[PDB]
Order: sequence, then C-alpha cells, then structure tokens
Amino acid sequence: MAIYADNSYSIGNTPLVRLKHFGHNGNVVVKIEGRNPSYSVKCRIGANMVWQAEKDGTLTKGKEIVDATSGNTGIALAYVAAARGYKITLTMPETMSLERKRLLCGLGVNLVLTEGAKGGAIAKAEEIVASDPSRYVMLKQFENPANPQIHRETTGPEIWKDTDGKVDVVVAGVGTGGSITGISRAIKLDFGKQITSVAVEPVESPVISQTLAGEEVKPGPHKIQGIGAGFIPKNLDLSIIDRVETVDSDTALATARRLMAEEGILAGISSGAAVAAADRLAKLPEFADKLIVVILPSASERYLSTALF
Amino acid sequence: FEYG
Ligand SMILES: Cc1ncc(COP(=O)(O)O)c(C=O)c1O
Ligand SMILES: CC(=O)OC[C@H](N)C(=O)O
Repeated sequence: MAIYADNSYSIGNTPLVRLKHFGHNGNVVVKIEGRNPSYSVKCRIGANMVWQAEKDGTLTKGKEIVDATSGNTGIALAYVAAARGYKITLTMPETMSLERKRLLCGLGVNLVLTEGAKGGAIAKAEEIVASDPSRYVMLKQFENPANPQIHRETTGPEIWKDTDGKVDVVVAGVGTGGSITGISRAIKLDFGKQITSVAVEPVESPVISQTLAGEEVKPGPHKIQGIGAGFIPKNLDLSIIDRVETVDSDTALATARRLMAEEGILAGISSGAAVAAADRLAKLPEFADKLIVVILPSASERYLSTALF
Repeated sequence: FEYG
C-alpha cells in the first residue's frame, strides 16, 4: 500500500497551482516545492544523494555525512540522516536565516558555520572530510550528479504529467542548477518536447548572464536566499538553458509578499524571484499563450527572520 | 548572499 518506509521516500508529487494576478489569463502556473518533507525542493536531492551513496557503497553505517549548504539542502540531508540513521555535520554561511539554523540543530546535526562574506561554505567542509577520509563522506550537492538526476526522475515527469504534456516553458532559479538541469533533461530528452528552459539569477550577481555573454564575471551580494552562488556550478548544464532572466532582490521580496497577500501562496524569497521572471516572459506576446511552469523552491515560515517579513 |  501507499505507506512510505521512512520520510525520505515521501518526496515529491508537489501540486501545480494557476496564478490569478500574474501572467496573462492563467498562462503562469507554479509548482509548490514547499509541500515536501523538510518543506523545500531540496528534500528530493537530500534523499537521492543519500540513496545513491548507499547504493555505490560510499555511504555505510558508521560513516558520517558532510556537505556545504545555504540551508535547505542542509535541512534536507538532516531529515534524511535522521530518518535513515546517519550522523551528520554541515557547513553554512553565518548570514542564512535563523529558521535554517534553528531546526538543523533540532534535527540533530553537528553544525559548523562559516564567514558570511565568503558565502566559503564549500571551503571548510573539504578541510573537514580530510580529517578522517573514511569517517566522513561528502555528498557535494554542487557537483553530485544524483542532484539533477532525481529532478529528471521525479520533478520533470510530474510537470509533464500534471500539464498533460502542455508545458511550454520552465522557469527556475539557479543555486546548484540541479532543478532546471534535471527538469529540462526530462522534458526535452526523455519526453521529447522542445520547451524554453529559463534560468533565474539575481541581477546583483548575474554570473550566468555574464559568462554566456563573454563578459567580466563579477559576483555580488544579494538577498535572494538559495540562488546566486556567485559561480557557475557543475550541476548547471548550460547547454540545456535557452534563456537567462535576472531579478533584483527588492522585486523578488515584493513578489513573494504578493504571492502571499494576493494568491494565498506561502512562498520563499527565491520563489518571488522565479515568479517575477516568469511574469515578465508571460507578458511578452511571444509567450502570451504558452504554458509557463515556475518552480517555487521553498515556503514562507522558513524566512520569518528575513526581509520577507 | 554569495558563494555557497
Ligand atoms: C530556497 C531555494 N531557492 C532556489 C534554489 C535553487 O535550486 P537548485 O539548487 O536546484 O538550482 C535553492 C537550492 O537549494 C533553494 O534552497
Ligand atoms: C546556491 C545556494 O544558495 O545554496 C545551495 C542550496 N540553496 C542549499 O540549500 O545549500
């Protein structure tokens, strides 16, 4: 029967909701990844990175997990570690919301946080696994192929299924790049439909836009938690990206607030950025009758400590 | 927020 053996197996099957105050006559639909265990899209890769490491034998009983996170991946790995019986240590920038810090400790993580100015998180972590290489396993979400793979296997197929194959555009903020990569691979390659894959990054740190334009790559600070890593991650397949949209922090925050107040959707800051980007495309006659699906990575209550509220 |  439909009873999951632990909480890691209950990932996904998140709903699509049509927006009423964005887009043009309902052409913008949002995928609410806040409806997940640990309540972000990252639960998917928290699960699959652990499952994969188990299956190639890098993760065994007694081995301790390590990775670097801006929060949600950390919370995701923590619920999976707790559910499946692993010890776990994580690194994070000091500047991430208190909520992230708060429940990571409740989930029983040995927590380790780094200089906010350095973003830095990736650095010490590696320095930590070196301490006893067969004690610790680093899962490395920015380059681990188990990250986009679970999106190719679940998130993309769900989108295809729930839109009855009518999806024309996928809009997703880029952090690790796993979401837009896996989803795009599923729909374009597995189901065969030539959609428009749209990456979203902060205008303050538009390193994807700069790279593709062959300009000076200049990362910068921003408030859009979860995206804008300030470099091109290995798990972002540039070859499958058709378009890059930049969004500023203010507009991202205002849009998240609008999602709450006008749509009754409890979205996080990066969800506001993705919808703002989607709304701009949706109001181009060229997309005015395409079906645009927007990933909403996380939920509101994870950001009560931030500018969102 | 920056690198990571
Ligand atoms: C809140 C939030 N938004 C957006 C993203 C970007 O998702 P991805 O890493 O698949 O690019 C993340 C990544 O964890 C996130 O935590
Ligand atoms: C790019 C970023 O901000 O972090 C990666 C991912 N959001 C995490 O949960 O760690």
